[PDB]
Amino acid sequence: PHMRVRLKAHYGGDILITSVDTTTFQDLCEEVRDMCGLHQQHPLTLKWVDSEGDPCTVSSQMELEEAFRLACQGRDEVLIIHVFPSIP
Amino acid sequence: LTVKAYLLDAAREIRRFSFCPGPCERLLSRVAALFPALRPGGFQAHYRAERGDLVAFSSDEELTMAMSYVKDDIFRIYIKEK
Repeated sequence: PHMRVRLKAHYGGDILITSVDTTTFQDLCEEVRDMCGLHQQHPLTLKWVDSEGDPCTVSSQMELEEAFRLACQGRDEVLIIHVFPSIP
Repeated sequence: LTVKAYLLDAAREIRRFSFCPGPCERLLSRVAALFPALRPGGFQAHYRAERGDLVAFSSDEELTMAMSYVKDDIFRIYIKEK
């Protein structure tokens, strides 16, 4: 059903990476904010790139769920999620 | 029932979801709930014909019309903002 998520945060010129092992959209957001030393409310944009190489924005559990489904279909082992904190 | 929704010239935001109280109404409500910048009545749905051309659908009719035209195993949607 769900699989490991590789969190890649593009922030302050760095590429910060952690893994997170069900998985909810909110937990991913909290993990990114903790990793980047961000305020609880720091707006984020999360995207996963699909089989056609399109970045697909996920801003909900439903979208995360669809990325998981499509990741299982592809027999992938980790779901890569790219994350872009907003720049004030 | 696999949907890939392109918000539009080129693609500006892409959102993917599953989808099986009208069909067209349920789908447009799915699209309105999933795209933050979208609110109901504020957008136009489209699909692509085999020739490539964009074409607006706006009813259950034009919706099954659109579906026949989608053979990928993936239903593609193209949204313009009014």
